[PDB]
Amino acid sequence: AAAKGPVVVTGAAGFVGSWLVRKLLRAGYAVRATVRDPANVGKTKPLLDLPGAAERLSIWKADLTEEGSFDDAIKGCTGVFHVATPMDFESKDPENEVIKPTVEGVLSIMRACKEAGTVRRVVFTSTAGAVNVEERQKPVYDENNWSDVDFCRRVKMTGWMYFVSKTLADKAAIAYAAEHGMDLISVIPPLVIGPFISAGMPPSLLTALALITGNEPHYSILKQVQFVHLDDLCDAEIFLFEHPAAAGRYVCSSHATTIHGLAAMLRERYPEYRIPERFRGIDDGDLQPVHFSSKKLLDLGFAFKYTVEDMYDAAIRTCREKGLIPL
Ligand SMILES: NC(=O)c1ccc[n+]([C@@H]2O[C@H](COP(=O)([O-])OP(=O)(O)OC[C@H]3O[C@@H](n4cnc5c(N)ncnc54)[C@H](OP(=O)(O)O)[C@@H]3O)[C@@H](O)[C@H]2O)c1
Repeated sequence: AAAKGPVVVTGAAGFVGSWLVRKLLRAGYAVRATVRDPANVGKTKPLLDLPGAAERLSIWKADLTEEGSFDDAIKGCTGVFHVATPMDFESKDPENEVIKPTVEGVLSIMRACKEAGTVRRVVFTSTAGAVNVEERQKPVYDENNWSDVDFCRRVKMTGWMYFVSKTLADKAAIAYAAEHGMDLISVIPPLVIGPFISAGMPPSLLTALALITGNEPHYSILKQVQFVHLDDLCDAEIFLFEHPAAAGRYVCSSHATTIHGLAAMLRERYPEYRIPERFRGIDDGDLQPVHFSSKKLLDLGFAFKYTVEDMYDAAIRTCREKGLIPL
């Protein structure tokens, strides 16, 4: 059996990327994993240790701020999964140090894909922050809703530079694709929870586990939150790449709840962990869930495998093997 056309995974050393490499290898693909520094044995070793990596995984050096650095890796590939994004949201010129670099990085990826000629489809990983960051929160969001970038630059909530970065990059990738007749899929995941291979806690699990720990600054994120299992997300990205009828934006969210609802589930499911009853910065009002509809993805025939219980069972375990207390 011949390896499925070589596909690139950008940011392969990361939380989402590394697991996507695992799943693409398992599905019979030759995977070209790109990282900013393949000489960093620490970050590269987990990838090379993956099942099937010896035969079908290769590591490539590339940087989103370095025009053309992805040309060699993409050349000859049938698909590109763009998961990398700049994550340094603590600068003093976010427009020029985060926003523009994020949009120029995605556009340069698209250019390299066009030049290659061999790429039939690009799968861009967006974020829920490109959908529902507006002044008036709606009860249901789908792939047709777009964050209000003007609103973000006005009130500058926590993480505003990231919402505008991804929202503008998402819009720019689509516009470039349509202008040059390219096949682009944009996948919108909420907070992603699941196993990780890095020795450090993924930033999404710091939020997900903020109730078990005492990570109070993350409480506002859990106020009205949506979840997806990392495995479901990666499987959906492979599904959407292989389905000939797939096109456009897709929401990949399997669970919506509130901080109060999440506290209850962890209370009944983990008596071993002390779950508070009240959370600073969050009143005792009426909180209803905000739903991210994945109808478009499910209509194509995709099905989620994991529940929110599966997610937290997997996160607590991997973390328990290091960065969190067993309490
Ligand atoms: N995890 C979630 O909950 C979540 C939710 C919604 C959307 N997403 C999106 O999923 C994608 C993955 O994020 P993540 O959770 O996996 O964070 P992450 O663990 O930090 O991985 C992201 C990758 O981006 C790479 N990167 C940053 N700047 C780069 C550059 N100039 N050139 C090449 N690579 C660069 C990082 O490599 P280095 O080690 O060299 O910095 C890093 O491996 C992002 O696009 C994110 O917006 C994630």
